[PDB]
Formats: sequence, C-alpha cells, structure tokens
Amino acid sequence: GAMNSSNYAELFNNDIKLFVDDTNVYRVTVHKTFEGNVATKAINGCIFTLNPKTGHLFLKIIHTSVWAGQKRLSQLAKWKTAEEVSALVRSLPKEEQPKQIIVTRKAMLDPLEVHMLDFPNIAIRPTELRLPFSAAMSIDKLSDVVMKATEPQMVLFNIYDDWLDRISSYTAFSRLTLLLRALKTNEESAKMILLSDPTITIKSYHLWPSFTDEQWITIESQMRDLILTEYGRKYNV
Amino acid sequence: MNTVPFTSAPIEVTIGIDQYSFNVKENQPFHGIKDIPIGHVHVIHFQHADNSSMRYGYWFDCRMGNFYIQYDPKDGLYKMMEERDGAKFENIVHNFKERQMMVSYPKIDEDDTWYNLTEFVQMDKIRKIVRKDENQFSYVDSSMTTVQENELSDPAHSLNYTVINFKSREAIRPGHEMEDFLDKSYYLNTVMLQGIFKNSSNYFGELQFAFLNAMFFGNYGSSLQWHAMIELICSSATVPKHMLDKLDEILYYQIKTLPEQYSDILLNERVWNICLYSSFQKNSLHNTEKIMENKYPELL
Repeated sequence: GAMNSSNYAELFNNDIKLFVDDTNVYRVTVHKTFEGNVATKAINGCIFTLNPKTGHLFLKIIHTSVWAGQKRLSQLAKWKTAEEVSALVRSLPKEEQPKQIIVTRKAMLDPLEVHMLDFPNIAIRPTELRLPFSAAMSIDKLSDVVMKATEPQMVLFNIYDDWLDRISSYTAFSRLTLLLRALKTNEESAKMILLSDPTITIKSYHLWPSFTDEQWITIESQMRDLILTEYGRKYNV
Repeated sequence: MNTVPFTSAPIEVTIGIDQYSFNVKENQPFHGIKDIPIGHVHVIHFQHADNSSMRYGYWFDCRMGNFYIQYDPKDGLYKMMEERDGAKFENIVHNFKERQMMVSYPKIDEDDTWYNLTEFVQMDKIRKIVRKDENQFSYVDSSMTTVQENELSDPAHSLNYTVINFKSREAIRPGHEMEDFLDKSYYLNTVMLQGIFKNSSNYFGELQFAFLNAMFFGNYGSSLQWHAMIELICSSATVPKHMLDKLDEILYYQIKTLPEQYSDILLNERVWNICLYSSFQKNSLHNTEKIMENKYPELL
C-alpha cells in the first residue's frame, strides 16, 4: 500500500524502486489573445523518475510536439507519463527493473497500473509524503536541458552528485528534499544561498555546488531557516 | 400451468417462488405450488425461521422435467429432486390439488414483472454458471463465491460468471491503454459481445441472472457481477442503439422490483452515479434514471 512516515526507511533498502513525479510533464503559460480571450502555450516538460537509493535520475523530456492536435492535455499527460515509465522499465535489463514504482500523485496510479499490466510483479504505490519534486525545474542544468530540447529526449543524471561517496542514501535523500523544499518555497533565496560564495563552484558533471562536509551543514541550516521564515510569512505565525 | 409438489414441510420456513413469498409453519400441511407459468425460468427459495443465515434456492424450468421439494433431515434443507416416473408424479400432484394443499403462483394478469426480470435468462445457460450436470435444476445460496472472487475456495460450489476486470490484459489492447481504459467499447463489443457471449441476449441473460441471485439470496459476488456488466456498457462510447434501449428497460424492472429497504447493501453508489451522471451513456437510461431518482434519491 501507501508510502508514509512509518515505512520511510524502505526507500533505502536493496529492492530497486523508482519515484515518478508527473508535475512538470504538461507545462503551459496562460496568455491573452488579440480578441481578449485566454489561451495556453505549452512549453517543454519532463517526467522526474528517481531511484532514491542510487540517485539515478531518468529525466524524460516531454517536447511540446507530443501535445499537437491532442485534447484533454492534463488527462493525456498522466497516460503519456505512464507510457514513458513503462517504455523505460521495458528498456532496462530484468535485474535493473524496479520491484516498486511510487507515484507522487494518486492520479498516476490507474494510468501506470494499466501501462504496466505486462509487469504484475511491479507494485505501483501512492505516498502520503508531500515530496517537493515539482521544484526539479528550479535546478538550472535540468531546466536548461528541458527548455533547449527540440525533440523527445531521455537525459540521465545523478541527482546526488558524488554525495554517496561520503553519506548514506537516507542522508542524501534528506539533503535533496530539503534543497527542493527550499527551492519550492523561495527559489530566489534558495538559489542565493547556494551561489552566495563564488569560490564554491558546480562541477561540469554535477548539479549542485562542491561543498565540504562543514559547508553542507551551514547550507542545510540556511535552507531550514528559509523554510521556517517563509512559513511564518505564509501563515503569519 | 406446472406444479412443484412438496413431500412435506417439517421445518418452519419462508418459501419464495420468483418475486412471491409465503410463511409455512413447522409441520403445516403444505404440499407445494401450482399454476406456475410455463415459458419462463423460475426460482424457488428458502429461508429457515430458526436460522435466517443461508438463503438458498433452485433455478428450474418446468419444460425440462417434473420437479418436487423434499426436506432432508440429514443435510437440513429443502432439496429439489426430479421424479422420472411421469404417472407417479401426475398422480401425486392430482391428489394434493384435489385436497387443495397447494398455494397458487399468484400471477396478476396485467403483471409482466417476472417476464421483464427473466427476459434473456436461459435455463441451459444457468447450468454453465452453476455446474452440477447430474441435475436439470441449479442450486444457489447466500455464501456461494464467484470464480473471480476465488482468483483474488471450492471450485465445485462456484458461480462461474464471466470474469470482467477493467485492469486486465483482456480489457486493454497493447498500444491502446488510455483509449481502452477510458472507452471500454473494444472490451464490450469485440471481447465480450462478439467473443464470449456471441450476442447481446446472452450478455443480458447473465446480467439478469446475477441481479436475481443478488436480490433473492443476497449473494455478494452476484451483486458485483451485476454492477460490472452494467458499468462495462455505461463506460463504452459505442453500444448498439437496441442494447441501450433494452438495458434501460432491464434496469428499470430491477430497480422497480428491489425491496426498498435493501438499496443500502444491493446498490453500489459509485457505479450508479457514474452510469447515470458521468458515463458515455449518462443520457441513454431515461426510465432507469427517473425510477432511481424518485425511489433512491439518497444513493445519488
């Protein structure tokens, strides 16, 4: 059944699993037409498929061409997501295929279950957790590759850079969720905190700056402060 | 008109014949039911006064032989049996009739209720859902599970309804996942109608049989089958016009006949609301929508 606070450690055991987030699959800007009616223009999207244990990110770029002449796009987006995740599982060798797929949004369960009928041994699971994977398009290098795509494209990343050389998955995932939670609450402040010191750079093959263990503690603290500050603004508490 | 004689009534029991029912007292001189219309299936059903647990009954067609009921004090139930000796049977019946120890199947002449509930139900098809080929009649009770319920425990005592599963390879063509799940027309028309049932009549017969088993025995698996078969039609964008018009009539009589006090357990909120208000066919069940709205507005 559902992934929650109680069965959280399961994410870091040795059963291959993937999180699927469909939030950024169908993306529009709403604008006024000449006649003063409202219209949407789709921009490139992505499926966010993450192995929380290894940090392997399967970023499937959703080119605006997939929507051309299609109706009910918010509905189609869930089925196109399920179709791409299914095709990704099929493309992996057997011993690399997930035993579980956790969808961050319940509306993905039926589309994914129907596309995965060929895989009755892969459990499709919701989660009670409010994960901030929507903020994935606040990571500059992920946003850059999505907006520049001219066709459907799969791009492979490690969303933990080289962190697993020094910390456990559990800790890496907590760091990733704190970074994404901050970027989601206040992108400007979050990004300012990450690049405030020009001496700490992002390696060409990385997403995040090369912080020493002590600089991560300080960054992690600044991110928690940002989240509480913003919380005491939203709610005036 | 045909007769189902009773050897005796040794235990107090509510006896049902189709939509009619009669209380019989322990050792009341009851010798059965006469004037049963030829041309339809019938069901004769029982609920012991001493244990309302286990409604149970026999589907039969009087054209297929001479049937009587006899209490078995070993198995503790009223059993249907076939009398192969035609002249012994006619002789037994003629005695009980002369002594007027038989209730009359109490059909009002204006009343097409039983025809309307059993229009497509065929005794030879019942015998394939309820397998016991040494008898021409079919035993059903409250607790019998469906083949599908057993998949998710004794196969001899199963209801072999046609398995319907919206999230099965059978229901969904590879490469038409979204289309086949959101519009089940493929599954209804090619798999179920052309493939398994051969025609709309056989499909309606099983639907009507599932309903009656749900209503007369409170059989939960039959209720699930009745809802599934309704939902597959209502969730199909493409259904022949004749099937839609017939479905509206079928369902009208089922909702009309349901005990008012059983709507809570026999009717599935999600299926009905979806079928009447959301589905492709939301506008094609005028009679059914009018009677449901006027008779069970709470459920909606």
